[PDB]
Amino acid sequence: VLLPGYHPFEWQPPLKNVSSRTDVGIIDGLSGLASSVDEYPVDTIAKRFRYDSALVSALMDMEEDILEGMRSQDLDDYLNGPFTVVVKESCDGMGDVSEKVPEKAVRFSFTVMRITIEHGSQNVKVFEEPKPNSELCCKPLCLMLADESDHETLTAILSPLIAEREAMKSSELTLEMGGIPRTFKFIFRGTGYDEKLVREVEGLEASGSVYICTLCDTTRLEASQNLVFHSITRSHAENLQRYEVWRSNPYHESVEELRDRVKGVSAKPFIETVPSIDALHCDIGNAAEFYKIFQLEIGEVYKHPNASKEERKRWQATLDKHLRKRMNLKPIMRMNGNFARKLMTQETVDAVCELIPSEERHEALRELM
Amino acid sequence: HLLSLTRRAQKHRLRELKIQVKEFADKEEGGDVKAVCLTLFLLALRARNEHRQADELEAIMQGRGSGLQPAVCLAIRVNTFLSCSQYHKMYRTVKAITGRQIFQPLHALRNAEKVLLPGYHPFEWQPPLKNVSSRTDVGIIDGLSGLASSVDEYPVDTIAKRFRYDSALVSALMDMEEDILEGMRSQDLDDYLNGPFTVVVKESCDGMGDVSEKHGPAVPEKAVRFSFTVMRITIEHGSQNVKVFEEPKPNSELCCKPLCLMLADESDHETLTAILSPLIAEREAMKSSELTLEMGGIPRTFKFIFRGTGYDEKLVREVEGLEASGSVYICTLCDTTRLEASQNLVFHSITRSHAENLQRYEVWRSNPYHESVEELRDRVKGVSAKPFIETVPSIDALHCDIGNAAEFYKIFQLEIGEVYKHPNASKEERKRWQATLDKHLRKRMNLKPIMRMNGNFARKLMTQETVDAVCELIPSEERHEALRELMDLYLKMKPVWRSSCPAKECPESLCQYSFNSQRFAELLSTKFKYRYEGKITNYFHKTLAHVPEIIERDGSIGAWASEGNQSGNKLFRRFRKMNARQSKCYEMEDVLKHHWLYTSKYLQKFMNAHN
Amino acid sequence: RPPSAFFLFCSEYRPKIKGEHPGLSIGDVAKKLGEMWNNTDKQPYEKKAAKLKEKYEKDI
DNA sequence: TTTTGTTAAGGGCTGTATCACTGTGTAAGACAGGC
DNA sequence: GCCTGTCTTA
DNA sequence: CACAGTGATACAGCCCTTAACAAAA
DNA sequence: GGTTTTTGTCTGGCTTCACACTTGATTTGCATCACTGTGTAAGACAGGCCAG
DNA sequence: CTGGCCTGTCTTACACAGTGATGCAAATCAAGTGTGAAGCCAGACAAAAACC
Ligand SMILES: [Mn+2]
Ligand SMILES: [Mn+2]
Ligand SMILES: [Zn+2]
Ligand SMILES: [Zn+2]
Repeated sequence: VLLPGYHPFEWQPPLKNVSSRTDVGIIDGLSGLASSVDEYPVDTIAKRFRYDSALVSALMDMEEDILEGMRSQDLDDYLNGPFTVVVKESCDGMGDVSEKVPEKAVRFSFTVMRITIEHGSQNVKVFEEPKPNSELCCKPLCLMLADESDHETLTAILSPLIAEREAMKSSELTLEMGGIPRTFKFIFRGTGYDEKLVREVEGLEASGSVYICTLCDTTRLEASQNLVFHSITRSHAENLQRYEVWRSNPYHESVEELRDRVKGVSAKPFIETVPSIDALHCDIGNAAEFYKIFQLEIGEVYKHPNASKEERKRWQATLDKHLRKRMNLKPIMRMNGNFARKLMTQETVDAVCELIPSEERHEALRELM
Repeated sequence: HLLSLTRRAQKHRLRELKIQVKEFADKEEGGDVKAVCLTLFLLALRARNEHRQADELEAIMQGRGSGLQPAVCLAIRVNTFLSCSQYHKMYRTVKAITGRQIFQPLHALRNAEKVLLPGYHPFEWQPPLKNVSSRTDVGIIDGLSGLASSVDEYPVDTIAKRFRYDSALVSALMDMEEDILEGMRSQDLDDYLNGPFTVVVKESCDGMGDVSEKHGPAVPEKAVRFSFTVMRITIEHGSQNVKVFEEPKPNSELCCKPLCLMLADESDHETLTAILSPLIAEREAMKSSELTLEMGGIPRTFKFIFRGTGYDEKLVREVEGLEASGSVYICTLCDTTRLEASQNLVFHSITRSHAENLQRYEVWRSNPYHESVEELRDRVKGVSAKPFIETVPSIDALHCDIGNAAEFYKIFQLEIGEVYKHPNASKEERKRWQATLDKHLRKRMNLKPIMRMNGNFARKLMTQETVDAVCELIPSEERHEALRELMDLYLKMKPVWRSSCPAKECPESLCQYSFNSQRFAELLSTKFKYRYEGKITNYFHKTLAHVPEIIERDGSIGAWASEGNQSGNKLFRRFRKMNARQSKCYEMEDVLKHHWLYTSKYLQKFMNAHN
Repeated sequence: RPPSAFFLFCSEYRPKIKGEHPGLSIGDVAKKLGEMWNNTDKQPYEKKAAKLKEKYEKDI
C-alpha cells in the first residue's frame, strides 16, 4: 500500500511518452539502456520510481494531512477543486558508499513543499511541510551507483525522469481521496542542487570559471567591482540557446570571443534548476571578509602596500591571539558556521578595536558590523 | 450491512434473534446471555479461520495481562542487536499505541543486566584463593591489570578488558542454575542436594584476525579473545559421578563465555603474556580450593577442572614454548621429527607435558652439558622458550579426514600413472594423470575439481564408490585389491574420530583402531612404497599415531574441534559498531558486557520459548 | 508490593478514626490520618515496613 | 445427565526451511628476499 | 639440506 | 573456499467441519 | 403511491468505571553527558600550456 | 628554454551522528469507598427516507 504503484490515477491529458499503466512500482533505473558488449560499457546499477507514480504515492501518504488541513481552514472535506502542489526537486551525490575501492552513489529525490486549494478566487493553503530540509520528507525517486561527475551515465539515467516531469508540467492529475475524486496540478522547483551539480546540469563551466554566478552573467572581476547592482538573468532556455550559439559559432568568432558571447555555457543543459543560496554560506562569506578586514586593520595595510607575506602572517597571528584572549576563539585553518556565528558580533568588533590605533576606523568597523 | 447501521438500528434488525437467544439461555444456560453470545462469536471466528481475533478476545475477557518481564526485554534487545535508542523508540511506540506497557523501559533492562553480569552474587572460596581478592562485587576490570604506562616504561599500545576468572565462573554457574536443577531432576536426583559438584571447564584463546572498520589504506587491527566453556557438571552420588549437565553444542558461539577481550596481536608475545598472566594466576589458584555459592536457597560446593583445549596449533606452540609450525618437530604431543614421523608411521606416544617443557626450557637456557646449538636443540626437542600456559592440544575430526583424503588423492593420481611400475614421469605426464582423475570423478561421481584442499571434498572422496570409479582407470587388479583394502581400513578408522562418544557409539571401532592403523601403515609400507618422501603432515601424524591416546584422554575428538570461533570476529565487530560507546576505553567493556549477555543461557531460554 | 510504614499504620488506624467520626470522607479520613501521623514514635511502623520489604524482595 | 474423544476427507493461516547470492574471514599454498 | 612474511585466491 | 545472512519464496502442519457413538465423570 | 428500512421520542432505575487525598518510596520520562570516527569541503599545491 | 598563472588531486579541519550511561523531575502505586457522569433498557409509534 505504501509503495508506488498501488493506487489508480489519471492524467488529463495523458502524459506525453509516459505509460498510462498505474500498477508500476520499482523499475530499472537504466530505462532500457543497451548493455551488449558492443555498446558503451555500463558500470552502474540503479533503481527508480516512475515520477508520476511516486507523486501519487506521496499524496496518498499525506491524505490525512490534506483533509485535516482543509478542515483547519474552515473548508469542506469533500471539496475537489484544483489542488496545486509545489514540489522541491533535489539531487546530490553521496560520496563513498562502499562497504569494505570507492563506490559512489547519486540520489534523485523530491519533497512536497506546499499544497493549496482554490476556494472561489482565494488560494488557501491546506498543507505545508514544517521541516523542508529534513531527511524524513525527502522522498527518494531514483538511486544509482555512479559518480555525479560521470556526465554520460548521469544523463543517461536521469533523462527519463526529466522527460516524465516535463510531461506532468502540462496535465492534471485525477486521484481518489476519501472516496471523492480530487484534482491536483503540480509546480516543480529544482532548488535542491548544490553549485557543482547546478553547473553540471545547466551546461555551465566548472566552479573555477570567471563566470562565478549561476543567476547572472557577471565575471569575477565585474562582481568584485560592481558588487551590488546585479539581477537574476539566467534561465534554462537562455542556457540552451547559448549552448547552441557556442555550437554553431554564427558570427565566426574566436574561442575567447565565443566564450565571452555565451558567458560560460559551453555544454548543453539538460535539467532546469532554480539555483539558490544557503543561509550558512551567506554567514560564511560575510565572516571571511570581516576576518580579512580585521587582520588588515591590525596590520594597517593601507600604510604598507609592499608588506611581505610574513608581516601579514604576524598580523593574522596577533588577531588570533587577541581573539583567543578576549572572546575565547580558537584560531581556525578553515571556515565554518560556528566560527562565523561567534565572530560576527558587535562585542567582537569592540575586542578587535582594542588593537586598532585610529578610532576613526573604529567608527567604520562598527558601522560595517 | 449490519455494521453500517447504528446501535438502535442494529438492535431493530436483530431483535428477533435476541429474543430467541434469551429464551435459549434461560432454558439451557441459566440466563447468561453474555457468555452464550461470547461463545457463539468465538466459535464463529474460529469457523472463518480468523483465530487471531478470537484469541485476542479470549485474552481480553480472561483479563490475562500481557507484560514482558524486563529480563525478556533484555533477551530480545541483546539477541537482535538493538541499541538503546532503537529499543527506546520501539518501547515508547508500542506503549503509546496499545496503551499497555508490553516492553519495559531502559532502566529496567539495565537493572536486569546487573543480575546476569559478573559481580552480582556472593560466593566464598575454601580455602581463600592464593593472591586473588575475596571481594565478590568485581565486574569488568582493566585487562592490563595495573600494567605500567609511564613514558619511561615499555609502550602500551593495546586496550583490553576482562572479568575476574572466579567471578566469571560464579556468574556462569548462576546463569545455568535452572539447567543444573532440571538436570538433577531428570537424573532422579533431588533439587536440594548439595554434594560436591564438579565442573569441567574448557579453556580457549584465539586471534580474531582483522577487526578494523575502514572508510585502500587499511591499517589492520587484530584482537585476542580469551574464553571458557562449561562442558559438563557432575555430582558425586555414591562412588558414582552422575552427569547432571552436558553442553549440547560445545563448539557454538552461544556457550563460549568471553573472559578477556584485547586489541593486540596473538603473535605479540610481550603483550599476550602481560594480559593473560593474571587470568592464568587466578585459574591456578582456583585449582586448589572449593567454591561455595548459594543456589535455590541451598549452598552448594563446586570443584573445577580446567582443560585448555581451545588453542589451535599456532597458539599452542606459542604459549607452550615450542618452535614455529615449519619446524622439524611437527607434533605438539611428542618429540618426533618430520622424518622420524614419516618413516615411523604409527608407533608414537603422548610424551610432551607442561612440566617437561618448562624443564626443557631450563635445559636450553643453562646449557648444562656445554653443547653446540644443534646438539642443545636436539636435546631439548625444540623447546627453546619458556612456556607460560598449560594446554591440552588435540585434533578435530575435520583434519583426520583432510589428511587421509589428501593422501588418497595423491595415491589415485599415481596409480593412474602406474608409478608402481614406472619410476620416472615428466610434469606433463602427471598433469595428464590428474586431469584424467578429475574428469573421471566429475563424470561418474559428480565431483567438482578443487585447486585447494578442503573438508567436504575429503568427505565425498573418501567412499568405496570413488574407489570403484578410480579402479575403472587402473590396469592391474592386484592394485584394485590394494586400494579397496586401504579404503576399507580408512572406513574402519573414521567412526572413532568422527563420533561424539566413541566409547558408546562404536566400541569395536575404538577397540580395533590401533590394530587397523597398524595394518594401514603396513599396507602403505609394502604395497605403496612409492609414496614415501620423508614428508608428512601433523594431521596425518596425529591421526595415525595419537587418536587412541587422545580418545582415552578426552573421551572424544569431534567435540574439541577448531570449527566455531570463525563466527567470533563477526560477532565482535557487530557489537563494536551497534552497541558500543565510541571511545577506546569504553567500547571494549561495552563489547565485553554485550558478549557476556549474548552467551547467558537464561536469555537464550527466553529466545527459544516457542519450543 | 509491601505497604509503606505510613500505609500499614493507616490500615491499623482506620478503625479508630472511623469509630470517632463515621461519615468522614476518604479525602477527610486520609487528610486527618496524614496530618496527625505527619505531626508525630512511628519507628515500629518503619521496622515492620523494612521487614515486609525484604520479605517481598526474597519472593521471586 | 454432562463433558470430550473420535472417525474420514479436506480447507485455509501460519511457521520455518529453504531459495539465490554475494561479501568476507580464514587459511592453504606460492614465492621471493635474506642489498 | 632454509626461513618466513607477503600475496593470491579458493 | 564455506558460510553468514539478506528478502523472497515454497512447502508442510495447523485446527477444524459435517454425524454418531460413547467413555469418563 | 405502497413497501421497505433507519432513527429518533419519553422516563426512571441498573451497572460500570473515574475521581476524591494523603505519603513517600519506587518507577518513568526525558535531556544530557563524554567521546571519538566519518563525511564533507575548505584549503594548499604541484603542473604543464605557452610566451619572451 | 623558463616562468607566472590558470586548472584537478591532495590533505586534514571540523561538525556531528549517535553510543550506553547518567541525573533529576515528575508520575506512579497502594488503600480506603461514596459519589457523580454515562450509555442502556423497554414499547407503541412517526419523522425523514429511500425501494418497488
Ligand atoms: Mn554535492
Ligand atoms: Mn588462530
Ligand atoms: Zn549574480
Ligand atoms: Zn606425535
